[PDB]
Amino acid sequence: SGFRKMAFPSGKVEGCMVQVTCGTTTLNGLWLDDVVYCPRHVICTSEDMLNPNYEDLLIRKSNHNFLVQAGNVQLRVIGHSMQNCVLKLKVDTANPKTPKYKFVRIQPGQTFSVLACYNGSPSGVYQCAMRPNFTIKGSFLNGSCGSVGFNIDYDCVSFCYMHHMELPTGVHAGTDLEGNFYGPFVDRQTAQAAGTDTTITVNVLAWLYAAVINGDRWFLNRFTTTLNDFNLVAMKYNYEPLTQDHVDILGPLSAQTGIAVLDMCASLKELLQNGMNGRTILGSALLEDEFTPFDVVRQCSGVT
Amino acid sequence: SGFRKMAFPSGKVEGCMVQVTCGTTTLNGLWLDDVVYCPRHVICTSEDMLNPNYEDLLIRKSNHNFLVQAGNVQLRVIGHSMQNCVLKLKVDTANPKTPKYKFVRIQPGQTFSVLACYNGSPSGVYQCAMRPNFTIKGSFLNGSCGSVGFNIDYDCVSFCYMHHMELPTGVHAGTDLEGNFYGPFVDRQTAQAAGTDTTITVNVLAWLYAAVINGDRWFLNRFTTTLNDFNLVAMKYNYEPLTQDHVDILGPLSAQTGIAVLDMCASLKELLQNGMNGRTILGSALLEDEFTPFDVVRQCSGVT
Ligand SMILES: CS(=O)(=O)NCCc1ccccc1
Ligand SMILES: CS(=O)(=O)NCCc1ccccc1
Ligand SMILES: [Cl-]
Ligand SMILES: [Cl-]
Repeated sequence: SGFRKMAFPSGKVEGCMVQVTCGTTTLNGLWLDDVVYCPRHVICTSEDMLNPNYEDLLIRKSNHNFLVQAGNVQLRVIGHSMQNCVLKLKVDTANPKTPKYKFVRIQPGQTFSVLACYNGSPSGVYQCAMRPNFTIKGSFLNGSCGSVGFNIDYDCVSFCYMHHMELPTGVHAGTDLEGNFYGPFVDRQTAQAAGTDTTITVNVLAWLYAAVINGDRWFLNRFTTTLNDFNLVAMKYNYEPLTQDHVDILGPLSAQTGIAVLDMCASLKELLQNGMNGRTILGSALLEDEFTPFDVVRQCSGVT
Repeated sequence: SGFRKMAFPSGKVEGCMVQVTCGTTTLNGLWLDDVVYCPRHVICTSEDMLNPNYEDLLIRKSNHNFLVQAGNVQLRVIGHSMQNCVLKLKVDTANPKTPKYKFVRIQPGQTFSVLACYNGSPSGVYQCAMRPNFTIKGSFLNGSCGSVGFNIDYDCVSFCYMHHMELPTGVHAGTDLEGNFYGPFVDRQTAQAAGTDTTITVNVLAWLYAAVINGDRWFLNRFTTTLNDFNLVAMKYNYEPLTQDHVDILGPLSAQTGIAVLDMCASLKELLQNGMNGRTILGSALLEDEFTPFDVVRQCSGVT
């Protein structure tokens, strides 16, 4: 029993982290097979970051300008290319610790683990969601750029995020491993406001299911609702609209607890309209939205 | 910027997890050098768990009865001994992935990471505190026994916890790696109630410091207090008493933010007496107590 915000075991990713230095700028890179991936702004001075033309800056950079250190050992750079907002540095040595991996672009609402790194060395691991405004709420200090987000299916690491940026509001923006920003963000020291950080409704519902399973029952009410009625309340409370695709995904949690999805929606509706009245659910005083239905099934079944 | 509940990178510990089977019971063991550590109740049937005499049960167990599997490879058991509530199985092969390690008995209020494991395979990592009643609030299903809690100082893993038990209230009890239970708990299927789960005051204060650093300011008030006045309010709210040792430990956070510890105490006092009024601090609607002062310094400075 018990339900915790849980990250993937990070070992497989720890084995991929390197330090990348280009001039005076040091950040992290991801070493998979014989390629190091890092944010392209490794080539920039803080002065370059105002209006950087990256192709122009990269003309002044050769293979030997990129310093790649894995542990306390230098890697030989034998090729470099820009892909979107990432540099792919080819090195003359395959990472002997390359796990099975995929690059995946996630959707808003999807959760992933972050291995926070400084100088190619892991400091910590935490669980995040891609927010509906394509920001993440991370923990990232200077030097943390190139720290990655990932999911693991048994032995295959799916890399979904690389850290590039803090917005002036202190939320985080980054790319997939093809170097494509989540959301409208660009890697420039310029005005970039996030949109509405709405609540991930399907995730709240999953976590209410996790609560019931784990014995937190008090919020269960006498009501049901419809998707249309629930969505009117969702809109008012800056909750993402619930679709039948979300209902479908919650099916296994519904089946276990014998609580129909629409009934759990009616209990969420009452929680939105009446608040917690100083009560807690799985040790939270607010409705948690960084557990997917898949996360809840995984944790409550014990997949490894 | 940003402040997250962060676990230690788990790789070094993942390299130590094995499966231990004794008869029909499978749980996890920790393989350090040429010793496997596991909960002694590996020898028990659920029928044995009612009033187990462990020395008597262990007479019916030889080296070959303990099945130790590291990955998909069997280890040869060449010796076994009971230490308190743990079995130490000597194996004929040092764990080639043994990190630098210490066994440490932590105090209530101290935080640690848990690598949740099933059949010797890691499922997840999360951050816990030893509660003042010597329980932890974990995420542990059947098969998770022998999952360990740890801190890391650079390259040295300090092992502080091994998982043994769920209490009927669904909170968790276990041992240090010398097999000594935290708190009064025993490894028996019997009546065991936890005491008062008080709030770890020094940890709340640290997290209020983390909040200020990260730009959450709204709760800062116009008041100060004394340890004696604060402690009267603490008592009423089932907060641990604050000592001058706690004040001393918060010194570095006080110095950074130029907020005297007693001033932060006065702001905590007002939060206890007036509530959050529907507001949040570092995305929490309640006062978080699972960050130590050391955790806050580590995360806010970026130790690796
Ligand atoms: C090259 S640096 O040392 O000055 N750091 C870059 C951080 C940054 C990334 C994207 C946009 C704004 C800033
Ligand atoms: C030996 S088992 O399969 O039945 N599981 C033991 C779990 C347990 C541990 C301590 C006290 C009560 C129960
Ligand atoms: Cl950086
Ligand atoms: Cl178990």
